[PDB]
Amino acid sequence: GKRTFQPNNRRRARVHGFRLRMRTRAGRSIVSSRRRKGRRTL
Amino acid sequence: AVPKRRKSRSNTRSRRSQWKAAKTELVGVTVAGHAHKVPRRLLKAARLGLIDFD
Amino acid sequence: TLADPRDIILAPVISEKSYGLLDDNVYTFLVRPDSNKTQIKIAVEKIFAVKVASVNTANRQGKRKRTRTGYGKRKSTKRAIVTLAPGSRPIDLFGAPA
Amino acid sequence: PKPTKGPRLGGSSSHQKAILANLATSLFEHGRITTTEPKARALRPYAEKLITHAKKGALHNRREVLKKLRDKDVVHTLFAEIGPFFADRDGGYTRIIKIEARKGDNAPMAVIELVR
Amino acid sequence: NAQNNGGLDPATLVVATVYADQGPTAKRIRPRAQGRAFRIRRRTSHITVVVESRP
RNA sequence: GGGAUGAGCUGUGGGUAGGGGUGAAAGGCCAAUCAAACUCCGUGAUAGCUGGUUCUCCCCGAAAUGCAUUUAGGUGCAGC
RNA sequence: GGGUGGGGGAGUGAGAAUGCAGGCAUGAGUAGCGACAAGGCAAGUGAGAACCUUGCCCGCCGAAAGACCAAGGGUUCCUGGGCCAGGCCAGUCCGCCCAGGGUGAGUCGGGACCUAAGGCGAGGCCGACAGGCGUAGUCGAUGGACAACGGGUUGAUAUUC
Ligand SMILES: [Mg+2]
Ligand SMILES: [Mg+2]
Ligand SMILES: [Mg+2]
Ligand SMILES: [Mg+2]
Ligand SMILES: [Mg+2]
Ligand SMILES: [Mg+2]
Ligand SMILES: [Mg+2]
Ligand SMILES: [Mg+2]
Ligand SMILES: [Mg+2]
Ligand SMILES: [Mg+2]
Ligand SMILES: [Mg+2]
Ligand SMILES: [Mg+2]
Ligand SMILES: [Mg+2]
Ligand SMILES: [Mg+2]
Ligand SMILES: [Mg+2]
Ligand SMILES: [Mg+2]
Ligand SMILES: [Mg+2]
Ligand SMILES: [Mg+2]
Ligand SMILES: [Mg+2]
Ligand SMILES: [Mg+2]
Ligand SMILES: [Mg+2]
Ligand SMILES: [Mg+2]
Ligand SMILES: [Mg+2]
Ligand SMILES: [Mg+2]
Ligand SMILES: [Mg+2]
Ligand SMILES: [Mg+2]
Ligand SMILES: [Mg+2]
Ligand SMILES: [Mg+2]
Ligand SMILES: [Mg+2]
Ligand SMILES: [Mg+2]
Ligand SMILES: [Mg+2]
Ligand SMILES: [Mg+2]
Ligand SMILES: [Mg+2]
Repeated sequence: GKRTFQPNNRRRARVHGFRLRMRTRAGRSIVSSRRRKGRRTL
Repeated sequence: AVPKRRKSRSNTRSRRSQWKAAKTELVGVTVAGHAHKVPRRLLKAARLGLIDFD
Repeated sequence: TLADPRDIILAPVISEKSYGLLDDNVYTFLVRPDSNKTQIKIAVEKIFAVKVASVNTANRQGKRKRTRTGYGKRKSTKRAIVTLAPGSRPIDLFGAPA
Repeated sequence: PKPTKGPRLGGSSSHQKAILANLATSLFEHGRITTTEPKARALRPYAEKLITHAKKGALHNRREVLKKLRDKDVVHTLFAEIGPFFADRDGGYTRIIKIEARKGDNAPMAVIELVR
Repeated sequence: NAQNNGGLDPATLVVATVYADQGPTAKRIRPRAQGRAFRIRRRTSHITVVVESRP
């Protein structure tokens, strides 16, 4: 009866965080496009 | 089973009108000089002062 | 440019627990949230001209409150609980007699 | 007494035993109890039989009462006061009076008490 | 109101007209089996009474 | 009901990514989706197919056949 | 803010698309109100009590339904108020709403110490570009090394005072 989402803050950061997004040009474009859209969180 | 059709106004109202409260009958009581009315089944309690007339 | 010890200490803490510790001669201050224990101890000694036995600190997060539809947060604070050396002059807070 | 016809009080019958014993203890301790009408109607003969044992008042009767009741203070007061008080009455030691129902579930209420 | 504002006699008062109209309805959600969500209505009423004095 | 010192179970941390992975192999699993995930874009994809297409009156008023067709529930020309 | 007339222009007319949005019916005062541990009495409070408080009975768990952590949550903790939303009923109660308060470490759990799998990777090699891989190095506990016990106290902290 285990469900798909098992929260873990360290893993969430290491898999989706700012320093990971900025390590590749695809992630840099993702951050830039979220900035362009105007999101609060990148 | 699901309702095949919605009931007409007349048919809904015929069944809806039969849902009603029954009215209890009230008798007079004189307690502490004052007159009240209680259901007949509460006469003893009224005379012994166990009924709170608010 | 120049550093003043009075920029580290912001205000005293006025509460029932604080008043209970005044009887023990222990004082509670709100300090700037990036200072450390040694810095606070040096600043207190310089300002109030008193010997300091030890300084204890604790951070406290701000409370979330909702006003119209969305939450808002208060500021986080850092408190410093200062106990004086056994036989030093009391600190006059000038309005906190307890 | 005559067994309940239909579902017992408070769920099972092991619960009905305890309910009746507790109601009897409270009734003998205070002289007057307010509860739902079915509980009082079920309590009436149950309490009257204990009063009869107390009226007889021998050691065997006291043991037989202690079979059902567990409060020794109430057993003592029943064998010292309620028995001798009812020594001259042949049954009908309790009385049930109906009361206004209660909010929440509209349960009919009644009070049960000893005659004097 | 009849006795105070109108200066009428309380023993002569009879409930002439009375009715209950609908008020605004608040809407809630009850979760049901298998990801279903059903709606729950909280209804209110407006109750109007007209007493009148007559022999 | 089966295993329960083992080819065991489990926590924490890590790795393999879509014609790719992983698979004591069932086309199983890869975030409730898998004989090729998901999101955005090409993009208002295309559909000889199904459905829908909104006020009025006056005049006239059919066809469901022939030929051809990767054609036969489509279309072109003739007929009306 | 409109009428009439000569002209001009249309997002110009809906009953149907298992059309879209909103409001509202029918089913209907119907099903259901979430474990098979179980409640009761007396007194209190209060406008209002089956459910709140106190006391006493009764019953249930007890390799948990008790007591501590980690992860996760984020103020849900305490005090004083509140009672039209919420709580599958009511509620004077509340993990709900408002204000204020509350978390004290040389020794506990981490860093400032060490490294594993793995990651990044100065130069470098390779690759039309994009980039791939990797040396030195540097990160990375779930492991190694390293100093505190007993009692008391608050409404709320305690191997911390
Ligand atoms: Mg400056
Ligand atoms: Mg200390
Ligand atoms: Mg600390
Ligand atoms: Mg709040
Ligand atoms: Mg039978
Ligand atoms: Mg039942
Ligand atoms: Mg048994
Ligand atoms: Mg679910
Ligand atoms: Mg991983
Ligand atoms: Mg097959
Ligand atoms: Mg799946
Ligand atoms: Mg694919
Ligand atoms: Mg394909
Ligand atoms: Mg195109
Ligand atoms: Mg014609
Ligand atoms: Mg007009
Ligand atoms: Mg014009
Ligand atoms: Mg239109
Ligand atoms: Mg319409
Ligand atoms: Mg329609
Ligand atoms: Mg029916
Ligand atoms: Mg039912
Ligand atoms: Mg329940
Ligand atoms: Mg009471
Ligand atoms: Mg609380
Ligand atoms: Mg309420
Ligand atoms: Mg309610
Ligand atoms: Mg380089
Ligand atoms: Mg590399
Ligand atoms: Mg390395
Ligand atoms: Mg390290
Ligand atoms: Mg460790
Ligand atoms: Mg505690």
